[PDB]
Amino acid sequence: QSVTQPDARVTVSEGASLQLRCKYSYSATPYLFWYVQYPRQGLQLLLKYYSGDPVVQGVNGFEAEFSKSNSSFHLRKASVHWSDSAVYFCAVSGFASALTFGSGTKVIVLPYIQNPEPAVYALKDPRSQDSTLCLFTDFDSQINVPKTMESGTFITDATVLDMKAMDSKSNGAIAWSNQTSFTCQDIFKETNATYPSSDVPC
Amino acid sequence: EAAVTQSPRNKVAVTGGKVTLSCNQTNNHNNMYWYRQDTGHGLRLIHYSYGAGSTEKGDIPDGYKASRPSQENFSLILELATPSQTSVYFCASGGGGTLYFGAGTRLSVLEDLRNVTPPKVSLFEPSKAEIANKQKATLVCLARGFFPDHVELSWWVNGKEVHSGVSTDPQAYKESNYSYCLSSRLRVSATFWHNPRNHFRCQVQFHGLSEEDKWPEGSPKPVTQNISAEAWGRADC
Ligand SMILES: *[C@@H]1O[C@H](CO[C@@H]2O[C@@H](C)[C@@H](O)[C@@H](O)[C@@H]2O)[C@@H](O[C@@H]2O[C@H](CO)[C@@H](O[C@@H]3O[C@H](CO)[C@@H](O)[C@H](O)[C@@H]3O)[C@H](O)[C@H]2NC(C)=O)[C@H](O)[C@H]1NC(C)=O
Ligand SMILES: *[C@@H]1O[C@H](CO[C@@H]2O[C@@H](C)[C@@H](O)[C@@H](O)[C@@H]2O)[C@@H](O[C@@H]2O[C@H](CO)[C@@H](O)[C@H](O)[C@H]2NC(C)=O)[C@H](O)[C@H]1NC(C)=O
Ligand SMILES: *[C@@H]1O[C@H](CO)[C@@H](O[C@@H]2O[C@H](CO)[C@@H](O)[C@H](O)[C@H]2NC(C)=O)[C@H](O)[C@H]1NC(C)=O
Ligand SMILES: *[C@@H]1O[C@H](CO)[C@@H](O)[C@H](O)[C@H]1NC(C)=O
Repeated sequence: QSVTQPDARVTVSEGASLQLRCKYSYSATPYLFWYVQYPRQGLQLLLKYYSGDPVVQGVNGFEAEFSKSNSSFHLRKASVHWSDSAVYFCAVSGFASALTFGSGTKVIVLPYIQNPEPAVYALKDPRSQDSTLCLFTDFDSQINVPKTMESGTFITDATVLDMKAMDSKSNGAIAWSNQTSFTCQDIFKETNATYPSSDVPC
Repeated sequence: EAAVTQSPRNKVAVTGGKVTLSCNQTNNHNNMYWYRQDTGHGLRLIHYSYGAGSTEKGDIPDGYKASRPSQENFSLILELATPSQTSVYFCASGGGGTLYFGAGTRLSVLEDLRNVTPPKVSLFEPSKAEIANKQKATLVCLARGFFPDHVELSWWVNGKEVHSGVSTDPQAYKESNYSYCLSSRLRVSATFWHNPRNHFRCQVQFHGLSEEDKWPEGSPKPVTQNISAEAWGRADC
């Protein structure tokens, strides 16, 4: 009949531990679950509890401990990894009671960029004169990506891309403006190493 | 078996329209439910059924009707669609315990259908600087001007869909009140980018009006369609 997740977002570093708090208000002997949602798919069950052993396990050492004592069902993971980034939902049911969900907690796990080379590049759309945008990339997971200020100028949120090599993880954000002449140096003023498209044959 | 299927996956409706979201399961589960996911509310139960032939109201059943015709079918019927009903709907089937979900149905109920607009997709080329120093090439694709945000951006290299090395935005951003934007990166090796036989293509499948649907404006009907921007690898020096 009621579940409460106090934190809507939890940013943790790869390697560090994770705990998601869940509080519930159910008359009965509630059943308890944790579902996870990968970007733009349905929810997949992560772990569940009905009776007996108060500590339930799931895939990857995901633990959830029940406590009528203090009405909680906190999720915990010893060490988190990049692939763990998702939205975790807590839910409560009971005999002849349909699943009730919490508001969810988006877990954002920051990967370790061993050798970071912060650089902002100006790219061009050839099939369109004037069309250019700034690519901020290879920065460190701890740096905060500048927010937008003006109208007609936009900066996306950091995304992490992975190639098929052991390293090949890269942070990136994109910015663009419909202004007459503002460069990548000022829209991303709070950062390092602006390599301008001066171009050289050799 | 293993399946819960929703249809349609995307839908645009006008205030007052009739919308029917369908769900079919190949699980024989006695139970089926319809939820809506909304920022700030997680998933909220609308209606559910304990068995073919019967319907039970969920927590927010106003505005919606449900109908379980048989064991594997459960429909949500918005008789008179209202803007508040634009949401992402999820269907699930369940065997007394854990629930098995669908992929979701994106629904937009508009006061004015003419806000529906397809995107303009642009392909920005790899920085030569980045290429020189890192020996890697990031192609960034940018789609803009699309009102419903019911889209999927994909990358195709030499006709085959590509995943390794791509990172597109998880959520379209609104850049105006009735216009969205979305970007994506495709980072490849400088060697690969420098091969002129390599053909790169950024596709964006837009979900808009159906052929049936009336379009109240003297402009092209913004029907569902694929829109792409492409480029070919360049030699160098
Ligand atoms: C740079 O771009 C901004 C933003 O406009 C938007 O650009 C993209 C992000 C697109 O995705 C679209 O959503 C849109 O084109 C321009 O701002 C816009 O300026 C115009 C002109 O002043 C505004 O139009 C006015 O709208 C009012 C509404 O009451 C009318 O009364 C006026 O008659 C007039 O038509 C428009 O509203 C405004 N958009 C926003 C979101 O504020 C900006 O002008 C442009 N600058 C340059 C130098 O090109
Ligand atoms: C249930 O809560 C107890 C108490 O924790 C604190 O007190 C609450 C009532 C609240 O006001 C908060 O300040 C705290 O949550 C937890 O107590 C711990 O219990 C474990 C064993 O379960 C024990 O090893 C610890 O020493 C206890 N903590 C202290 C300070 O002595 C208890 O863990 C909670 N129950 C479960 C199942 O998690
Ligand atoms: C847009 O492009 C996609 C990708 O090419 C098309 O997808 C195919 O769709 C049919 C029917 O839905 C399937 O049988 C194929 O297997 C799909 N191919 C892939 C690679 O997914 C889609 O049909 C196109 N849509 C429009 C409206 O043109
Ligand atoms: C990069 O700039 C940031 C922001 O000012 C600064 O904190 C940092 O010291 C710079 N990089 C390094 C490696 O010091």
